[PDB]
Order: sequence, then structure tokens, then C-alpha cells
Amino acid sequence: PQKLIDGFL
Amino acid sequence: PQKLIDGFLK
Amino acid sequence: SPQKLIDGFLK
Amino acid sequence: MFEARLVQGSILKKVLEALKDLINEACWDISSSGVNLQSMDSSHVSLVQLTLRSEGFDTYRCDRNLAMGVNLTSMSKILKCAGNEDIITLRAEDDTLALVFEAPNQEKVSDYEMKLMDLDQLGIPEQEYSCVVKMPSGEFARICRDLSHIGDAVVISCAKDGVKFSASGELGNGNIKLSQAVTIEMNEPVQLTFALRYLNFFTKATPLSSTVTLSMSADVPLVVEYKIADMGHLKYYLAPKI
Amino acid sequence: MFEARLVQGSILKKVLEALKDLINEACWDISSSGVNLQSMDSSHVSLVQLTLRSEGFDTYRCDRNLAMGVNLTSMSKILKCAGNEDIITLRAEDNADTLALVFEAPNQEKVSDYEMKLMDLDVEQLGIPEQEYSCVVKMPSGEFARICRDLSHIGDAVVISCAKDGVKFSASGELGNGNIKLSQTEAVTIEMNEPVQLTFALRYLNFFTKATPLSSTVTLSMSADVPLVVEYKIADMGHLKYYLAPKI
Amino acid sequence: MFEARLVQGSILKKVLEALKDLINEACWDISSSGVNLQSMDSSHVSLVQLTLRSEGFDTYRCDRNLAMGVNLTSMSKILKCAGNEDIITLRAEDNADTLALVFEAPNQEKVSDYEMKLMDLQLGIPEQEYSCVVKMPSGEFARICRDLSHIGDAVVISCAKDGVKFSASGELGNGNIKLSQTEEEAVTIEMNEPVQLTFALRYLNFFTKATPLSSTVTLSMSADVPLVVEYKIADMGHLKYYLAPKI
Repeated sequence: PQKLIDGFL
Repeated sequence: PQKLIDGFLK
Repeated sequence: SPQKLIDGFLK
Repeated sequence: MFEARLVQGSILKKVLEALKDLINEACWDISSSGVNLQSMDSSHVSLVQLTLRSEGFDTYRCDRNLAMGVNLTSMSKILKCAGNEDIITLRAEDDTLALVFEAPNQEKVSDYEMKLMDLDQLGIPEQEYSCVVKMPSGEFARICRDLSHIGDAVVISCAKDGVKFSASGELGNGNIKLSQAVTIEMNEPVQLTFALRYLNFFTKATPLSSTVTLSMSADVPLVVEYKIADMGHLKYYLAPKI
Repeated sequence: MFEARLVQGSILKKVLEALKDLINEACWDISSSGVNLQSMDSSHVSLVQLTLRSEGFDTYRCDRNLAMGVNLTSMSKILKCAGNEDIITLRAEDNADTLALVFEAPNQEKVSDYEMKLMDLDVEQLGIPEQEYSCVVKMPSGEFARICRDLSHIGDAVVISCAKDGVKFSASGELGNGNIKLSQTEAVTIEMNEPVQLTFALRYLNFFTKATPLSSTVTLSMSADVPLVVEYKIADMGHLKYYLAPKI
Repeated sequence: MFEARLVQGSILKKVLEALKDLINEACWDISSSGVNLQSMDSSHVSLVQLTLRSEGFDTYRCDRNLAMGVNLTSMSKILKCAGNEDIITLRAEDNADTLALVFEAPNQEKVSDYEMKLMDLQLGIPEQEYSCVVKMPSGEFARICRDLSHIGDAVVISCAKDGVKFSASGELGNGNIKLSQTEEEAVTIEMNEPVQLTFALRYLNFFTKATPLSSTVTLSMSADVPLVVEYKIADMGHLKYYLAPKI
């Protein structure tokens, strides 16, 4: 359930 | 030596 | 090694 | 339904801080006349009895009588989310208690909600006590903290003159003498031994009143009583060491 | 030579306190624009961006852009040796192999001089693109901190629901559950294009509030299925901005 | 019988607070001239020397000289039951098997009495001149030692005409703090020759627990000999600490 910040950079 | 408070209960 | 004791300074 | 609204919600906060470190779970009797709680610690050495009169709340409603089973760890924790200036309301729709914290600015409201339990009441009949001592709360608290650094038990000795608290241990002995705001109503001199471990749980009640009353009679439990201004009282009872 | 004098040295103190507990190391971009720091925590769940503009300093010198690799834990213990009224100076030769901090007590009769090694950290400038947000909430930073501390006694995650009239914070745990509702109008100002509802790790949110000493107000910008922005303005210097990927 | 009444009880409270964390037992020399305590820490790196002159006490009686072997852990715990404004009386019979501490609540009709067994339990640092004597705020000296101990274990103290400098270095990095000459917040050097010594910050940080006894501290030093860290106890005497150097 916890997404990483990496997707959005 | 420590009494319980059971017994004083009514 | 380097920490001196206080003993030798008493009299 | 049951709905009690309390303008000074900090009372609840202080009431539960004083309870949570003695007793884990307890039963809350709700009736027309308010809230009664009566509960022993897990080792039956002490007993707590809290009275919150119904006319002490701002609004008070109670359709039917309820014996709410409450986890006081959980209720404490929730109450920590109440600010000192919040209007606290409790609500139970006849197995869930709600707590509502209304902030002064009227633009922040907190709803908390907690599952209640099914819990299975004797009590300590009131007597005339040989000695009864009204002293400042902070002082009795300080005397207990102090003396627990010397020994585990405190011999309380009461005369018409004053009251003497004594403990001894491996690292010496100590005595704290008080005279006669401190008021003694002796009808017989007493001398008793109690556990400091337990009195220091009781003194978590200290912020609820600037005064405490100690009632002593031979071979019977101590009563350490804190009057909650215009609401009722928190009463502690502690068996003696004989 | 790079050299930057800050009379209100406490800002640095409060920035290092806001960062040391979330990132261990971080690269400091030193340029004419000033200081820029971007850095994910070790688990890549959150992003920290600090800007301190060179006009916010009182003396700023830069011969050459620098990528100062800083052990924030070392810089934090050093910054804990500065007094709250001290005049702090950062200085690095153009080699950039050590960083110097100088605390001038204002009486001028006390002057400390600390020094730490810099490490080679590459600037992975990889960043969050600036964008509109569906709900931007401006509110007292202390209240946001109490909301987060409160709720984390209930559960691990908070549900932030934001409308035009109000924003709600909710957590569920084993104990029970709580909801905290804020209405509009220090004070609370909500700018909503669309209602959002997002879930977040209170654990990480509570790291961010360590920044609360930098400003009396925080802004939360959020859209759907993207990270939340918690922004603290560092008055007359820039901002410290935390980003937190959501739970889904 | 020995009996000393101290109206400013807080002094004993602070004095014991400042000894308990460095030494566990110590001998109290009770004499006509007063109280003298002179003890080394368990590892013989420091020597603490407390003097409370008899005239510092509100009343002072001492018929014979006494070596009162004292458990400072027991004593400290007892003194913690004293209020900061209590009148403290010490009492020992001449046999010296126990020590009584009486605390008179200033106004309140409350009187506390504690009692402590004594134990059966003198070489010193000769008076000397010191190349450097720094008088400086106690609080400042405390912050310096606390701060510098986050950087390293040892501090190099350097005293010159201009000022006094403290510096440490660890793996983290190095640091140094320079004081300069400027009361009570005044920094004052009486130097005779420049001095540079190295001392253990762990011990200094034990010494600074005496900071409540005086807003000033005196550092005295000469090459290859122990530093002296002195806190005057106003109208009473002093509490002195000697710390052997690291060479």
C-alpha cells in the first residue's frame, strides 16, 4: 500500500 | 504482611 | 596511555 | 441515550491520568445522579472510587442506566488528544462510547470513538475514623516521593498534636512531622503501615484538588480522598501492613 | 571560496533539527542563487527540498558552484554547539574537502570554530515538477503538529479529506478511531479546485513537523494519487518543503 | 557532639548534588575550624576538596575532631528530601556511629528528621602558584564542556594574554572555542606564562555539576600538573576539583 516517491520524479 | 482489601469489602 | 594519575601530585 | 457535556474537560483528563496508572479496566455506572466508578487494582491491595455528580456537568442526559466496560488505557490515550480548553462531551447510544472535543475557536472539532466491554460490586462501608487529616495535596505527594527514597513502607502516626510519616530502609531512616493548612480530627491515636508504592499511584490525583484527606483507624484500610470541586470525589483505599 | 554569513544563525539550527532525524547525508548545492538541498529519506518514501536564497544571508560569496556532501548528523551535533543568538558563518575553500562553521557570539568575546569533512555526493537533481494542486490548506504549524501527534496515538495512517468548507484528519487503529475537522478562517485558509482524499503515514508526517520552529504556518498542497506537500516558509530566506508519497 | 545549623540549607543540597556523581564514599573531617572533605574518584584521576568553614554556619558546635565516613549516595538521597529554603542542622554524637540531618520547613509547621549510619574510613595537593588563572562565568564554562564533548573526549585548554581557547577533535571533525577578556559575566586572566594542557571532558562534566554553587568558576593551571576548578561557596568556603593532565 505505501507508494515510493520514485515514481513521481 | 500486606493485607488485601478483600475482606474489608462489604 | 596518556592519562596521568593524580597520585604523584600529592604530598 | 447517555450524553454528558463538560465545559471544563480538563477534569476528565486529570481524572483519567490518576486512574490509568492504578487500574487498567473499570466499570462506569451511569444513572440519573451521574457517574460512579469503583474498582480494585489487579492485586486487590487497593480500591478506587470516583463520583461525578450529574449536576456537575453542563448538560447531562441518561435514558437508561448503563454499566459501561471501559479500557482506561484507551480512554486516557484518547483524552490526551483533548486540549485543556476543549469542551468535552461523552455520548453512548445504549457497545461504543464517543468523545467529542470542541475547541474554543469553534473551528476545530475532534470525534473519538472507542469499543466498550462486558465487565462483571461490594465497596468499603463508611465508618467513623480514629484520625482524619486534611493537608495540602502537594505536601502529601512530596512526603510520599521523599519517603519512597528511604524505604518501601510508611508508618503513619497520628496524635491530636500532629501527624508523623516514617520510613526506614537499608540506607538509614527518616521521619516527617506535621503540626496543626493541616487539620486533625483525632478521636483516638492511630499508627499504621502502608506501602509507599501504592500511595504514589494515588498521588497522581494531586492536580484535582489542592487538598487531600487521610482517614485512619486501626487495622483497617487508609482512605486518601481528593475533592473534585463541585462534582464529587476521587477516593483511594489501601490495605494495611500488619 | 564560498562564504555565507547569517546573523540569525538559529535558522540553521532549526533547519538541521528539521532534517537530521529523516536524512543522514545530503548534498548541498552552493551557487549564486544560494543554497539548495534535495534528498529522499533512505526508504525513498519522502523527499526534502530546502531553499535558502543568497539574499537571505547577510554576506554571500561564491566563486564556483559546489556540491557539498554533508553528513547531516555531524553538522547537527556541530550546530548544537551554537547559541541561539550567534552569528553563523559557513565557509569552504574551492577544493570543497572540508566545511567550516563559525559562531560569533554577538558580544564578540566568544568565537567558536568547528570543521567537518565533506564527502563526494552526486546531485541527483531528480525533482517534483511544479504544479497546481486540488486543495491547498494554509494553517498554523503548531496545530498541524498537534493533529499529527494526536492521531498517531490512534493509528499509523491518517486520511486527509479536503472540501471547500473544511478539511478532516482521520485515523483508525485497534483502540478505536478519531476524526479531526477544521473549518475555514494565523487561521485556516483552504483553496479547493476539487475535493481530494488521501492516506499518509503519520510516522513520516511526524518527522516533518520537526520543522515547526521555522514558521507559524504550514501549507499542505495535495492532489489525487500524488505526494502531499508540507511547506514551511523560512521568512526572508526561502522554504523547507517535505514531500510524502501516498498509500494506495 | 558535633552540631552545625545552616539556614541556607540549599548549599548542602547543591554541594551533595555536585559530589554524588563523582565519588561514592568520602571522609568528612569535622573540626573546631569546620568541615573538610578531600576524596579521590575510584580511578584516581581527580581529587575533590570541599571546605565549609565553621563561621559559615548559623551555629556551629564541634567538641572533638571526627572522621565521619559517609556514603554520599545515602546522603544525597536524604538531602533530596530537603526543601530549597529549609534550615538544615547536622548532628553527630562523638561516638560517630550515625549522622542526623534535620530539615526545618521555613514557615510551615513541618520538621523532617533523617538518620544515617557512618562508616569507619589525608594526602593533598600542595599550595602552588599557577601560570594561568582564568576567572569566567560558571555557566559558560559548563556550556563549553558540554558542547565540546559532543565533538571529542579530550579538550586542549590554551591560555594566553589575549584569551583562553578550548578545542577538541574527534572523527566527526574538530572544534575550538576562544574566550577573550572582558562582573559575574566577566572573563579575567591572570597569566604568568602561556599554558597548554589536555584534560578529559568526561571528568570536567562531572565537575560542572557544581555550577549551581556560584556564577563564577576559577581555572588554575601550570604545565604538566593538575588543573584546579574552583567554585567559591559564598560565606562558607569552596568546592575545588583537581584533574590530572593527559600527557
